[PDB]
Amino acid sequence: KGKHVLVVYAALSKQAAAYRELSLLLRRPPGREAYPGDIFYLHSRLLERAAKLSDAKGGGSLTALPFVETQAGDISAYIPTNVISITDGQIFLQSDLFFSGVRPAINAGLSVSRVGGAAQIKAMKK
Amino acid sequence: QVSDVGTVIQVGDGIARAHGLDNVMSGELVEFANGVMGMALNLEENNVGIVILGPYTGIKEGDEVRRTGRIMEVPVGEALIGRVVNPLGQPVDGLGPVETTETRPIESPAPGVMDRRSVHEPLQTGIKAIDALVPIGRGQRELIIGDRQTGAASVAIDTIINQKDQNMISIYVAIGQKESTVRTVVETLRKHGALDYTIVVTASASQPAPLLFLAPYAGVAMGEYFMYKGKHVLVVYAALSKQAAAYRELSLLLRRPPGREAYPGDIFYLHSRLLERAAKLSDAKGGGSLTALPFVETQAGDISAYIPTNVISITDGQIFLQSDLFFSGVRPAINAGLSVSRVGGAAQIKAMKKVAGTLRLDLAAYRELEAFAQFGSDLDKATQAKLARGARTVEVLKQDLHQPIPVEKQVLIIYALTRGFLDDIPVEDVRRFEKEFYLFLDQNGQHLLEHIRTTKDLPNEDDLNKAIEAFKKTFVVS
Amino acid sequence: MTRGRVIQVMGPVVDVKFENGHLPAIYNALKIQHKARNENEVDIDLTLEVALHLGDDTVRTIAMASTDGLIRGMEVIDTGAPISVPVGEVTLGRVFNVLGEPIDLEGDIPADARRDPIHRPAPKFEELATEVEILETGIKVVDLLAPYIKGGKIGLFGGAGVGKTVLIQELIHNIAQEHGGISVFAGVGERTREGNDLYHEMKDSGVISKTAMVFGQMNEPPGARMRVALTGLTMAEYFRDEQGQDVLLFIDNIFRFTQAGSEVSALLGRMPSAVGYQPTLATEMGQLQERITSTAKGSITSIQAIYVPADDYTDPAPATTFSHLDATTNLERKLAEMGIYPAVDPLASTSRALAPEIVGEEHYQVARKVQQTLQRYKELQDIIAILGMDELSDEDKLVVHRARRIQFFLSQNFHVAEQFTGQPGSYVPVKETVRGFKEILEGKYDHLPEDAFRLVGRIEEVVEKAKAMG
Amino acid sequence: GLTMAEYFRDEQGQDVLLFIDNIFRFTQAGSEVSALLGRMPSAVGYQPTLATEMGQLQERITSTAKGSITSIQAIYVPADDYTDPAPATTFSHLDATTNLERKLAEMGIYPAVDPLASTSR
Amino acid sequence: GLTMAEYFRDEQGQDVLLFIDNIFRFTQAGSEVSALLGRMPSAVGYQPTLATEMGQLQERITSTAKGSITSIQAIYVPADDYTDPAPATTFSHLDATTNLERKLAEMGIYPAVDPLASTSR
Amino acid sequence: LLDAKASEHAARMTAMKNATDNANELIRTLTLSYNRARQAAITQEITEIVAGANAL
Repeated sequence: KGKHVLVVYAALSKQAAAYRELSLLLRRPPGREAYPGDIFYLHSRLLERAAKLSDAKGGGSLTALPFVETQAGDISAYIPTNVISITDGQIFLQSDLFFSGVRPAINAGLSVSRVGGAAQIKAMKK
Repeated sequence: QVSDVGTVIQVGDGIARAHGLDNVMSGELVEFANGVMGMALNLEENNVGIVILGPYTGIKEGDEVRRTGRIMEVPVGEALIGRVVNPLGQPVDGLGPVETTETRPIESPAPGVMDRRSVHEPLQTGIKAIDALVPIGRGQRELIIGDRQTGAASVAIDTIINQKDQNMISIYVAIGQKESTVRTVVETLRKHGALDYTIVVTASASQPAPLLFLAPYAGVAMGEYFMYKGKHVLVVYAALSKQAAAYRELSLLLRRPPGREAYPGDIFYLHSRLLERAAKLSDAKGGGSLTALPFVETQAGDISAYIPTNVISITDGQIFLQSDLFFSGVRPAINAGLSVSRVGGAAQIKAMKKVAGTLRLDLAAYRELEAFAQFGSDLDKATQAKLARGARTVEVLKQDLHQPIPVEKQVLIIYALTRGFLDDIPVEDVRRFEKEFYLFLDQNGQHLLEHIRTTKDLPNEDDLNKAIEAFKKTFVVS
Repeated sequence: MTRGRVIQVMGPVVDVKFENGHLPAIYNALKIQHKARNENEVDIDLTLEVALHLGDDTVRTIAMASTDGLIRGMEVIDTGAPISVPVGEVTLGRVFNVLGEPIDLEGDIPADARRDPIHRPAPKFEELATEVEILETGIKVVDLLAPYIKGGKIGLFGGAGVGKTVLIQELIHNIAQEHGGISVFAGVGERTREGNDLYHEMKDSGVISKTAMVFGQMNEPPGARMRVALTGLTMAEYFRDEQGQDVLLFIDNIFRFTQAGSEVSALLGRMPSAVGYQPTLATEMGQLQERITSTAKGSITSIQAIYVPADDYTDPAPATTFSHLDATTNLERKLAEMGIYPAVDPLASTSRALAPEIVGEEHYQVARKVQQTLQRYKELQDIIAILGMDELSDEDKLVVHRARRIQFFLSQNFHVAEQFTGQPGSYVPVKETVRGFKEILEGKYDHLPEDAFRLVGRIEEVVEKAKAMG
Repeated sequence: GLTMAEYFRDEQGQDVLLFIDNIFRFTQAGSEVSALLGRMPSAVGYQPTLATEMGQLQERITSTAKGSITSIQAIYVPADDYTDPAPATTFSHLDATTNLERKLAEMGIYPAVDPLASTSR
Repeated sequence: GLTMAEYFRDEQGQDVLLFIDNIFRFTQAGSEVSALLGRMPSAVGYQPTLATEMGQLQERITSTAKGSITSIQAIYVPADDYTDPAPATTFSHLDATTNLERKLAEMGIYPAVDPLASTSR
Repeated sequence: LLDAKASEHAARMTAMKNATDNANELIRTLTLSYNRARQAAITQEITEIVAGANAL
């Protein structure tokens, strides 16, 4: 219709777990870590609808901020790899600094916004 | 309508499928045409999955299958003492048949949670290390886990022999052991004179899988008779791992769905059902007890496997045996660092309780400083004292084979070591010192021995110190 | 009609056939009562629960006991509803198996008693409480460092011989005494003799007069070892709803519940999930935990013991459990060896309630100060054990003094330990304990000997005891 | 895309550059469709016919007597597991390797290509 | 081979030796044949009947009253993994162990048997 | 001489402390990788077994 929307999925990890359970119940063969091979398509089909339309189409927009739950801060896992491949960039939170009560570490080492930078206004860019 | 007869359809690998037998019950006993026994496991809509209990090469498709109507049962009685019997109840040692006049089903409910009483009596194994550090009380199910060639059967045989004087009746169950080893074990037991109060149940590796699967249950069912008559029983299994392997093979052959490591779904149920029948009955039931000492073998000390994990979770504690220590020469090479016994504390007499703690802390302190011994730069007053004490304690804890030590002499030597009286004897003569001390105590320590025997309490400390001082004076250093 | 007959027996899994159009719904219970018609039969009494519909008017069920002696052709009676369990005050002071039949020798429940289904939909969105509350337990360490939330789940780590049973008894007794709320214990997959000893201990201590126990032994089939937790929960739900009072629910082991679930799923024949667990592990855990909530007129708070397999915190079962926990308390051998009770770890233990928006800024600041002081003391201990207190500066000596005082003050006497000591115990309110800890932090009572902080509780008892020895 | 380029190779007789975006997605889609087709899986659940599918693709990109076609193919490995069957198969058909480096890019060089890890047959 | 030896054990009544080059190949052959026979797989693809058939082979190698058969069975497990089911199963029957060492061989001693690694029951 | 000896002991202090810290840091990552490897091995074995069973 032409407005701007923000959508925040909560646990794509638990959604993937639910889909894995459904697949294994439907008697389909699993893959790596018992995940069926369709998981990447399942995530991409969902996330790919988040895009900024042209001015001709209506000038709308839709931004998404999905979360992922990791174990022991391991990015190597299958679902983190899939989502990090699909997404434009990631914001990592460090568990150790959460003990000191700080807002959890926005670890600038791994955090990156490839699409961003053009979005910041010049005032904050300076 | 065929009701008690049926015909074979398929044969192979000890598994037979029969057609008919509509009035059979799951777990029943079935007799073939040539006399081979069989038990029916699976009851499908048109075929009855039968498991063969003998040499199955003689069964052709089309054989007649008969019914017996008896749930699986084993002979039991007082006549079985001093015989070697396969799980089915037949003697394999000649010497005529048995005279068992009563039988009981191999599958019985375990005693209820309202019929049990807290364990409060000691089980004297006669091994100084375990008796002092990881005690076992009657009614406790304790697991002895170790790698191959680590004296597991040695410990089993010593603790079987050591029960000669007490009221215990011991049953040894051999699963998957070589017939040669079983024969030698029987011979050494006979030579030591333990065969007058023990029963041996054997299932060699050459026997079909169901016999291996049934051996532990036959042993426990044999023991429960003396349970409920009011005596005390001790039972030992060697290979719960091999029994699990046999059951897995049977389930896989019968086309049952697999799980972890191809094991069927109910392997934990099997092991728990086997082991939970070992408890200490309340006084209303007669006061019997049955303690179990299963053995589990791990390859290169991998306790992370499915079967060892399950047995560890089921049982009441572990006794660890170390391949490296056994190779070094330490006998029995008990890894007291990792062994635990939750029942312990209440399972020891007061005389041993008053002395065990100090020795335990001494071993705990020494164990962490074994790397300090390479250099004399050690702080002498504390660290070198700990090293000397630990070496002396370890040397005391070493022991030979097939020589159980009475508890009074055990506590005597432990007290002498704990009270620092051995800091002077060279560490390379402690074994000779110990043997000579036992001889001297047999010579004139009979009063202290009698007091300990009749009161479970330490003797008078002054007299004990006087006697040990006299022996120390009369000893000669080499 | 209700009559149905057996057609297939495979170990613990049994199959039934009914007349078409009269099949029981899922999760129902089937009763089998048979008399030995002759000597080639055995009397059987067995209860099954319906799991799957295989079509052709057949049903796939699982057993709750031994299946030996079953014959293809026995009549099967359908109850028409899931397993029913007696509820009410009659359950208190009794021990039940999974089916609601008493295990002890006190007698059978009369048949007219109200019974409730095991399986039940979780409470709707509307009935939930709109805000968070703090459960005041009266044990200084927990209500200071790791508070318990009304309606939340609490994890409890620790091995044997650490006082876990003593802590359980003290929690039950304090909750009963100060809130009029009953408690329920559910021994999922316990060792039989350990359960018997726990029962004897509770009966001797007299706590059992206001509790109800459900025991599922390790020798039971996976069906019972799965349903014991649910029957305990449905025992507690009656008190939450009808009585409108706060209740405590314990679970002896939840990892064993998950393991039993995996075994029953493997028996059913579904393909295993990641590490061989059932595919439905997440939803089964959800259907269990989601009924432990806090509503507008009651609450259920759960204390669950967790055993980690192979000491791996990323294993699927520990991960799934930790996805639900609100707090964690750890019991330590070292604190056990020192004369400190309840020997709970003051550093490893943590909570979600430790936030100024919940407990208050003053409580939060006192807790943080205590945490950092204890951490600093732990850091200095290693160097001090080899160097002596001489090298310690004046400020660090003061820190060590205050840290020793605090660590000793964390201990408490128990109403339970009266039978062995004679101390009448104590129930320390949150406000009193935080005020006392802040004052001890301020250094006001630094001149007293450390042993005056041993087993008192309230801050007044400290000075009274110190005066007692003078 | 390949059959669009082959016409220009075999008719205009001119050298053609073909860029394929990510070749791993090709075998991933093959794996996803094989299970629905009904063939049993492979080592890591991939389709059985992975090798022959990749061969049928790559073997049409060759130089002939009257023109040539060369491809630049980007590579992506799941979980950075260089022993996975898809990377293991695709690495057999390569002739050259070029590596880009953020260090050189940020230093300011603008071919952004590492001169040390770039090998070639 | 075993039934060749048994005749001399029982009728001649004399001690008889017996060498088996590689029992790993024997259990591998059993594993290979089982799958085509149609039985379900086991832990690492072996047959379910592994333990029973190995025991049936080994238990005829004993010592009776009037004779004896002693065996010297060589073992070489590729990849050097002693936790594999076949080596684990066969190690339950061994009564000794001997280690030949190229270190002593190049030092210049025969039969170059390791004096430390070698064990015995 | 005495200054040199004291400085030597201080240097050994610092070097060995750093060595122990690095050893522990390596240990934690090694254990993490070990756990991941064990989980992957068991899951792959289970998948292989179940696929082999279903193939018939």
